[PDB]
Amino acid sequence: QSVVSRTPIPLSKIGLQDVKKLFDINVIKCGSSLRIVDEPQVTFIVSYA
Amino acid sequence: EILIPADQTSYGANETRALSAPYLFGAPINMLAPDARLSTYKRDLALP
Amino acid sequence: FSELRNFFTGDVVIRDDPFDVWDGVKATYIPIGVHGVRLDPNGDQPPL
Amino acid sequence: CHPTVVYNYLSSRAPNFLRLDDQVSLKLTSAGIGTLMPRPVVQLLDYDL
Amino acid sequence: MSRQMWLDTSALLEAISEYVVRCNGDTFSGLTTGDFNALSNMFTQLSVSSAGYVSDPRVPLQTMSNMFVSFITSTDRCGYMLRKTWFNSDTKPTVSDDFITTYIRPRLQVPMSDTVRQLNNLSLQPSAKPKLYERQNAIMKGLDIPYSEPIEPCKLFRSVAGQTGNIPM
Amino acid sequence: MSRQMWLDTSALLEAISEYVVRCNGDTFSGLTTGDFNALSNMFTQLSVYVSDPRVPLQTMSNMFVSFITSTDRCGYMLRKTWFNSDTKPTVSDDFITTYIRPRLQVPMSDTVRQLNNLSLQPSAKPKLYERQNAIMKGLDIPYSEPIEPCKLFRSVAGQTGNIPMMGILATPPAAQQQPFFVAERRRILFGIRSNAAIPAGAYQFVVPAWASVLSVTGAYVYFTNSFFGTIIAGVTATATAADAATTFTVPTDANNLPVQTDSRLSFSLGGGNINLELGVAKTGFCVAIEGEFTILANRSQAYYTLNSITQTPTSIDDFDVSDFLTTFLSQLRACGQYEIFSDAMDQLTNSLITNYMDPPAIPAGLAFTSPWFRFSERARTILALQNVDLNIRKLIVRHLWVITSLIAVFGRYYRPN
Amino acid sequence: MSRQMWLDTSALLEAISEYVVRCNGDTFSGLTTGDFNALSNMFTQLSVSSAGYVSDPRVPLQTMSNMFVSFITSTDRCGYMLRKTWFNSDTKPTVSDDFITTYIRPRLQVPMSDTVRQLNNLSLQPSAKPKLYERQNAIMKGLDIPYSEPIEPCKLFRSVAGQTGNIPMMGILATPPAAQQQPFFVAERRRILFGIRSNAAIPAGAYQFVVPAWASVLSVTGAYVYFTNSFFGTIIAGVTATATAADAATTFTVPTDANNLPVQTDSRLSFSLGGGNINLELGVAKTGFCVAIEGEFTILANRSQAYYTLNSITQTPTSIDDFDVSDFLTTFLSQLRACGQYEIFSDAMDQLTNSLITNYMDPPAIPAGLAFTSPWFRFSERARTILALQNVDLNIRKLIVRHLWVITSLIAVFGRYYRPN
Amino acid sequence: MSRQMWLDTSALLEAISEYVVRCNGDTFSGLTTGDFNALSNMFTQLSVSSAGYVSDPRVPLQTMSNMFVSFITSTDRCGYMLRKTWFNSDTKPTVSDDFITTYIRPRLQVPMSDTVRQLNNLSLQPSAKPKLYERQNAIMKGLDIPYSEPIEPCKLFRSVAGQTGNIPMMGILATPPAAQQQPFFVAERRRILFGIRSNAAIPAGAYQFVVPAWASVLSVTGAYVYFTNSFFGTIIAGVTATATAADAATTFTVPTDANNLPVQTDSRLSFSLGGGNINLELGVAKTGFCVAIEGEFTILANRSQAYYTLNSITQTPTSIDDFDVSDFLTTFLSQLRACGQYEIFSDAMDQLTNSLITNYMDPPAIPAGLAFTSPWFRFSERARTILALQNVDLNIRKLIVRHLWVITSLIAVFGRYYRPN
Amino acid sequence: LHQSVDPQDLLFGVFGIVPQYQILNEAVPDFFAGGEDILILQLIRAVYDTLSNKLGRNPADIFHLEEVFKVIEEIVSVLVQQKIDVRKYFTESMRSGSFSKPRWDNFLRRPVAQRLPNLYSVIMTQADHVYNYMTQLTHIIPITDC
Amino acid sequence: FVGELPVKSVTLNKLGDRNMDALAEHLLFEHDVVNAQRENRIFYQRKSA
Repeated sequence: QSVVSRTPIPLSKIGLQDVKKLFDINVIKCGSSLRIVDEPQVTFIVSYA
Repeated sequence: EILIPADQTSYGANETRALSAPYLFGAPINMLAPDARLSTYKRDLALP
Repeated sequence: FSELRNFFTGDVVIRDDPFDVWDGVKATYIPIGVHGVRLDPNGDQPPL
Repeated sequence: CHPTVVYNYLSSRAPNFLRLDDQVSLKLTSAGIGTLMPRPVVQLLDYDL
Repeated sequence: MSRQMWLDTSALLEAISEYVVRCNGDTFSGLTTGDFNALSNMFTQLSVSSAGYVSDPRVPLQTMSNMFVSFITSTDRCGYMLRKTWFNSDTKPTVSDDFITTYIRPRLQVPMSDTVRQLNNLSLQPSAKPKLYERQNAIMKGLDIPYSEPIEPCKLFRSVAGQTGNIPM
Repeated sequence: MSRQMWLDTSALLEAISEYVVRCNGDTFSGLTTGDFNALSNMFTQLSVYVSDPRVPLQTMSNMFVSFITSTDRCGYMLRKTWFNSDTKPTVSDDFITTYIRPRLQVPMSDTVRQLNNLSLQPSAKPKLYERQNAIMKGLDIPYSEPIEPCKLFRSVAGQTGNIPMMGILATPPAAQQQPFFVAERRRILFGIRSNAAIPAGAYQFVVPAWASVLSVTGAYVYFTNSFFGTIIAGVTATATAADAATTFTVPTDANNLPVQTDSRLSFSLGGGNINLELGVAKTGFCVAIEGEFTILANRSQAYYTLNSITQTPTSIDDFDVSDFLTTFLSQLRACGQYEIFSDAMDQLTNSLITNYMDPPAIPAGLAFTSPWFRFSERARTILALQNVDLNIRKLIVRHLWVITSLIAVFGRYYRPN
Repeated sequence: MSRQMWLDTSALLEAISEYVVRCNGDTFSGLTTGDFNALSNMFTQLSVSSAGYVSDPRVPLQTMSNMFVSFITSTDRCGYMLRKTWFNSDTKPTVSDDFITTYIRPRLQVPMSDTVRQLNNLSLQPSAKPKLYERQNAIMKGLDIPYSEPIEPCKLFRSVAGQTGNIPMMGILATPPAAQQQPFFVAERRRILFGIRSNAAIPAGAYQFVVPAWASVLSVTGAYVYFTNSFFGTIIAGVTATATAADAATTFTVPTDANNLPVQTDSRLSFSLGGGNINLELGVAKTGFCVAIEGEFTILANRSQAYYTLNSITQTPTSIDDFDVSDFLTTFLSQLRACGQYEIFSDAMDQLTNSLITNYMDPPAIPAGLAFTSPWFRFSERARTILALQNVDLNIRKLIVRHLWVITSLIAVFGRYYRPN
Repeated sequence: MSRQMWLDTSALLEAISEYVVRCNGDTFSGLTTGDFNALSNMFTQLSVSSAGYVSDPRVPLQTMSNMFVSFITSTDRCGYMLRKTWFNSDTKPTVSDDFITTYIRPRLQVPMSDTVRQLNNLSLQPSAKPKLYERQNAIMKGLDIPYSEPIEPCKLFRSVAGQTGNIPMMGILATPPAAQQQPFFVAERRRILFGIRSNAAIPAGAYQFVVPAWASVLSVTGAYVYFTNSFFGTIIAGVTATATAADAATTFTVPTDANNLPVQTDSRLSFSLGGGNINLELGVAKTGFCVAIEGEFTILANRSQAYYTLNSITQTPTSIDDFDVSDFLTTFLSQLRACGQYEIFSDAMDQLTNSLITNYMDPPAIPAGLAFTSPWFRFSERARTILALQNVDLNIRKLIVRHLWVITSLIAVFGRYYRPN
Repeated sequence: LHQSVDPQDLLFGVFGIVPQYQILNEAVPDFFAGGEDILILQLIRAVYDTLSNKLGRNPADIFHLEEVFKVIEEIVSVLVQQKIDVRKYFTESMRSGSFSKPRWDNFLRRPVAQRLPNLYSVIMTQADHVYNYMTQLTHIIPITDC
Repeated sequence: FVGELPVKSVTLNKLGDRNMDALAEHLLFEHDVVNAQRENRIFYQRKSA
């Protein structure tokens, strides 16, 4: 009776997709309302979620 | 002789040796003689 | 694009086959060995 | 930890004149690679409380 | 086996001797002496591989010696004891030989037995003519002999540059 | 078993000690300190007693001297191969099986170690473990770890010794002599002594190999006339507020380094040689560099490998091993074995040298002038055999050292009585 | 960000070091020691990326250092902290830089930290060789240092009216004297020296020595005071060290102690060179004399400001140490040499240093006559140079030294794990 | 109460301090380091009014110091501690005093504490600057000190027949001699010197040197031994430090080592000055020589009783150090000045001291000819003064010093947080 | 617990008891029963710390006990999987059911002595790491100080 | 594949939001995409432990 074998925190499995994402990604094509441009700056804005 | 002073007791009185000597082995209520028959086995099991 | 990827790059290591986990075990002990006859150490006791 | 460990623990605890039951010993000692089970621990409280 | 195992057993045989002496002419009917019980208990422990209780020692004691003589007589058997290793280490060897397995095995209680040995060197009146055990330990493991144990200096004598001998002088 | 196994275990014992010190007088009743929890779990790792931690340790020390005493048992450790490789040894000695096993968690251990060399304030007085690794596996030592220059000394071309050079620096010179380069505990001295003035101008001093791994910080460089607290003759410390500046240059630093100035300097003599520029003719001068000395990164190999040794005989230190022996040595005398051990110890070092030279026979002219624990001496004696090839000698010293340190660690609790 | 955030975070790195040293060779398989646990949690605190015992603590620390170098290197980025403001205010800056937001931020627990800190000053055995943290607080916020912390007198030295230096006086003390000269007050690593030297006897009697500003905050415990004839291990001339068992006992008094302090005795003394002058009473005439106070030196309680705040500096130019920075740089330097950036860095550090000075003087331009004799890591020297500019007035110079010191210390702490190879 | 109880509490306070140093700037917001956990524990075990977590540990600590000063100040209260019975035995005293009741209580885990202590003396790298606790147990119970603990031999020094002093000999050693004088044995901080001074050559050959009682307990490791001519940085005269590469070798021996120990060699030596006399063999005749033993010094096992029990004392008067109390008192003193109590406290101490010496003498009265030359905190001296009353049995003199030391040490430990207001 | 005894009963004990000269250890101990309460108290105490330590000060400086207790309760509860009621353990006596700060106080005056039994220590040590991590994620969330 | 070299790549199209491949089609010129998409296979892979 001196010995006890119990599991403190049973751990559960999970898939990569289920990971809680902390960042958001937005895409914008930066142009201008001044001169006329054909090489808009495809830009990526990363912000916290 | 005072074994345990009045101060440190729930009840009032000084715990003198004369208040322990008569009873049992005559050991001071302070340090009593323990039944250590099961002691070996205990020590080997990490028990108190 | 390179920088956007390198930011979102982080590795993880996982075991191909999951661990096989069990429940605890009741640690039951049983007797072993043979016992012989041990005679009292002091011998006959004094009377009365 | 691996069952092997559990055996070594429990079996060394066996007090004089005793051995860890066989079946238990065997199941524990026969465990293969990758198998796991909870570590046995001796639970002692703070009596003084 | 172990050089220790032999010493241990020897110690026991010596204890048996000691108690046989203690019991001599102190064996009265109707009275079980503490000494006689100890003597009896030791006998038991001797033939521990074949009994759990003993009636009369006359036999097992004899048997043990006979077998022992039959042992250190044949090099083939007791050979393992004549090697340089047996005197150096406490490695439990494996010898298939009735005598070794039946009589030579651990006897002393550890560590309590050692504790007492130490407490003894400090005793007031150690044995004047000690057992062989003590000597065996000294000569083999090089342990200490009691501080108050008397000795005859002439035994201690050895040869030195100046005078070659003691008695010759 | 493995050379590594011994180290790991030694390391553990040094841990025991460390935490025993940490716990001294910090063992209060209403509290279980972190240190004590660790120290406890450590005694647990020794023997495969939890009450009096003195008994399992005593047992261990006892079995250890017992083992390290018989050539038949510890012989496996005295072969050229043991110090050389990490090959699992085939040995059935219950001291080995009971106490020597792998103890350090890998790879975490090494990682912390390197991470340490880069720490700001490393241990000023390090454990034997660090040294053991340095002398055996040739691993790095922390970049900020201090070192007394004089230990680093080794015999070189011109100067035969360091301390001996003292008595000579104290004798008024015949005529202008050759430049010297000595080292104390806390500083380095170099200069040129003469009985007559030395012109002003450029003077090059070349740093001896043993000192080319030295580096200082928080250093004052000035002129003195004292070595180890002994007067240096043929040198003048005289100067005048009017005197022209005296600067020196080191290969590693493009700017001048002022002398007899109150500024604290940092520079490393490891580019080749100092280039002193005397300002006013001086009748024999001695420059001093007093500061904090360390060994340049990735160069401690030289010192600990006995590779800064070029000449022979060479004078060498003992990597402080002597300082660790104190305890064990004390216990040896306490139980009257100081003699016995010293003899068994002689056969150990004797049998060791044997296995290093083929064919297997003690060299001709091997005479030990000191006992097993005055290492620094035996070290040179070993390094003196003109018989044996040089490198072999060096190994013998290094190998013997490691075993000596092991003794210094494992025997401390010895008590046969 | 705010100066505080930098210090806090530095303190963390310093603590990470501390626990790394504590763990070295104390990492056994079946044990998770409290030390390792803490160390582990601190790693986490630094770079959230490495959570768990698993992670190789090397790479996240490396990445950290790396960015720090490219940060403290590009004046455009780290410019903000080179301004006058950053050093004397706790105003959170308007900096939008990557490194800053990822690593620099409040790290200490308030107010408990601060309480523990003060409690420390009163501790029995403070750290013998303290962290950069402590000096940082001292030099920047002018905080207090422990009462029992030991110090090496000579480091405390600064130039005064009489002596223009401490070491330089050695060459003079060597040259035999023409006639009785004015007193000298010098300091070694472990002891203080004062006396008068002459070619002819000095009559028995009372002589008074004015403790120079720099040493007026010293205090010794377990000290022996005797007559010597050597300074830093050099022979001093014009001083007799002779004495007879017959001689009349010499004695001195400090304004702090009502009782007389004996000289040439096997008695361990305790007194402080504070609040006045020393009254030496030569019991026998000596042909020149030199008294030596040798013991454990410590800066008087609460007076340490003087040293660390650069107040003890009166003249121009003066002698000045580096608050031991030199000692901490080693590692980082060694790391620069290792990857060949030792030169590129030294160049960037020069502009860092230059722009720093620029922002302290109105109008915005390097003062003329500013020529550096040594490189960025020989502080003690560059400090002397900064403190020698006749153009800018004392205070601005002093601040510059202080402010520059902090940036240098920060480097010593943050760059050590640098490896971009 | 019990002397033990005071020591236990001292030890706790001493450790509270230790952990405060350990936590300084290692107290971050996310983690609670093992160190702080332990600190918190003690903080709580010492606090009266506080429930759990001690929000501001300054408070309870301060309150404690204040009462202590109040206690150790009134002879009426702390009287019981100044009786010979308190220093000689573990008798629970029947004294009710708020202080003692509240703070002085058994705090060490028995028997574990002791076993750890024993286990320690045997360990590799003990603390180089040990706690007062250790010293207390030495001076009071006459317990052992760790075998590997180093010490500066000059403290170990006491007076013997030939020399009545160590530092004093310096003056003499610097005076050219008339004829060949008797041998000298002096000691510095990091080394030991012995030799023979003369105005004319001393023949080659053997010479015995009697190792003085005080040094007969020393031991060295990693020691260099050479010919020198300076003592504490003061030139010694009547000794030549010259020699040639051609010179015959000079060696000495100790009754403990069968082999000769070389002199003037780069080899690091290990030997012990315990066992008898050292036998020097001057290889070449020299005009006065001085041998230097410079290395790490330690006190031979089971011999520390001499130093700490004042048993290495044979003459009167005698030189005597202070077991380092002076070094610990710093903080407390610093506090006493900051609130004017410096004066009052002193006067209360002379009282404490007087009253103590009193009880140690039958009949109960101050001895004649007793006048102190220094304040309560310059112990080193007061110990000499007390160890100089030839009208009082020697052994009683010793006990008085020992006892007074413990009371001083306690003050050094308990007073520190004193902020009387 | 109390009861009264008559020493006089020992009279017939002396004249009447018949020894059996042998000890009948036929039974077997339930050696470990009875900890239920201790465990809870032990946890209650340990949780008080884990809360206080993080708060940087004695919770009672800024919280009403009722608040601190509700937290300690929920936490202890999860650790034991049983509804816990801290209050009941601290009363002046078995008699009254009324809570008593002074007893709660004395309970806190005795700092955590031993390490918590392994099962719970793991739980807590783990939480403590997460709390440390989670905490560092504070500089992510959208909250400014003004 | 990546040339004629077989490899085991992380199936990006199953990570929706974090499907770096799709995220790249936002790029301006025909190839900057393919180029980027290829870099993706090269970096997001199942590597040996």
